[PDB]
Amino acid sequence: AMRISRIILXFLFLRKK
Repeated sequence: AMRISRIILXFLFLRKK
């Protein structure tokens, strides 16, 4: 499902959020 822009989200809830 175009998981290319959900790892930079999949990084967001991972940055500290």
